[PDB]
Amino acid sequence: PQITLWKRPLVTIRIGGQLKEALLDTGADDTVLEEMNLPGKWKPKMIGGIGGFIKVRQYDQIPIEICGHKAIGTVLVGPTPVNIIGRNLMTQIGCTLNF
Amino acid sequence: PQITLWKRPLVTIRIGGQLKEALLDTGADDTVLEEMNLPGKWKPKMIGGIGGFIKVRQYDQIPIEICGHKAIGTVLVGPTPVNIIGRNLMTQIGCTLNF
Ligand SMILES: CC(C)CN(C[C@@H](O)[C@H](Cc1ccccc1)NC(=O)O[C@H]1CO[C@H]2OCC[C@H]21)S(=O)(=O)c1ccc(N)cc1
Repeated sequence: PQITLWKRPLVTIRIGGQLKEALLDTGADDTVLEEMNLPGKWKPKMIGGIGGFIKVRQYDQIPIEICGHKAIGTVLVGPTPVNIIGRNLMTQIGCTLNF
Repeated sequence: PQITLWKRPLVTIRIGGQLKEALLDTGADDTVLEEMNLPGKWKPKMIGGIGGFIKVRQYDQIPIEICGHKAIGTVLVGPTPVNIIGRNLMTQIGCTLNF
């Protein structure tokens, strides 16, 4: 689809058979989701945002379906103000900015 | 143009005598620029992201040129680590997300 920006670009995602709302975030290198359980091994990591650094759990090769478009990649789980889909996954689903 | 998300979507913006590199950021409601001493009335605000909040100065009706495209609107100014072009000005230069 084409998504305009007068409203937040919130989309429904599917991850582990759960439906969640996430923000398509072109300013985010990484995908960061609110606290949730994901299976498999994870690595402790730290990332920085506008307000400082947080601790996250890094899960690799996680499938997420974003508006029915399939991605498989790295998901960070931790204290984010909102679920955000970053460039790592937006690139996989073919997302570009256009003006 | 079409801006790839393989890399951070940095573009050149102008605000007065200053040329800056700024992210086209769909996850940012409002434009926030690195510390600079703009003229005019402003109001204090706190904006929040990953890591917590920063204090900013909200200036209204500030003209900014984004890759040659004219915009005018709210510009938040404060100790952000990166210059961010938010939705408020992206809409004005015709910017959509597409996949
Ligand atoms: C988290 C969002 C809901 C809001 N953020 C915009 C976001 O695009 C920032 C924009 C951003 C970018 C770099 C540094 C600080 C903020 N990105 C960000 O935190 O991404 C993190 C996840 O991937 C990593 O890559 C970049 C930092 C990490 S925000 O910067 O906090 C923000 C909040 C409010 C406004 N008005 C403007 C910006």
